[PDB]
Amino acid sequence: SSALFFGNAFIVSAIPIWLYWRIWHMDLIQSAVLYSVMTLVSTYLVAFAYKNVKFVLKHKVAQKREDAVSKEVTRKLSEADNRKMSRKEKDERILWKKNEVADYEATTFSIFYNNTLFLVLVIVASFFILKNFNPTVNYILSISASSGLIALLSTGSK
Amino acid sequence: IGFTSAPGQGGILAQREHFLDWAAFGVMTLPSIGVPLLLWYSSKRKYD
Amino acid sequence: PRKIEEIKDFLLTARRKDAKSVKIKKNKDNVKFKVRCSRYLYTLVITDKEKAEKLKQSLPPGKEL
Repeated sequence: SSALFFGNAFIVSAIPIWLYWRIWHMDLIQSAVLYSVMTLVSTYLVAFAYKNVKFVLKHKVAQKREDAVSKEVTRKLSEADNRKMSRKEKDERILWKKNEVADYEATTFSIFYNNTLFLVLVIVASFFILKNFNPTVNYILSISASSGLIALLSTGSK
Repeated sequence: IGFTSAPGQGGILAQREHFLDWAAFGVMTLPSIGVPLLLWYSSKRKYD
Repeated sequence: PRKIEEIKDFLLTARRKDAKSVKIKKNKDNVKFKVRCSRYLYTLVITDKEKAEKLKQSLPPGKEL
């Protein structure tokens, strides 16, 4: 799970580089290091944001899965095995599997929410703020601001 | 000596990774469009 | 109040629907975990710091004094 989270964070932080790869194509032999370092720092910040958001939303997700918990209760109990089962282990196993699926769905939702928020302000920034500043500096600052806001929306400790 | 100088600048982004450029840029991210909807539909079918 | 003697009993208590909060009190000698339930406040006393941290890690998903 840690490895897949690592890879997902890196790929979602690198896909902006994927769309910025051939769109301008300025000195790749020298801009590759800049792209790598920005991707790494964005990956770290977005991973911190993902951890914070999943931790804060797990409280709601606990009761969000209650209907599915009861649905699995129905099947785990509607059997002659449940007539002479442990009568408690069933609850433990269904809680474990529902927690696992809840964590998976919550992480997916958070990752894609941050990804969707990533490509909202960057386009308008590159379209407008280039009037007075260098386009490359504008793209760099837009990416930095997007990463910072993605990190800050997690905790929100204003 | 006559030459008509105009400040006309236009942007054409990468055709492959305006219309084609922006369309390709928008359709680049496939999972973000389907996977959340896939999870929503899975939850709906598990609840409905 | 009620005093719980076992870790498993405390974990069962903390998972009850009526449980509202758990508060951790770091004393010089020991540590106390207190669960606020409907009728009684349940206290578990742990003398081992490592065991205290391990128990703190394994708590239901849903404050320190």
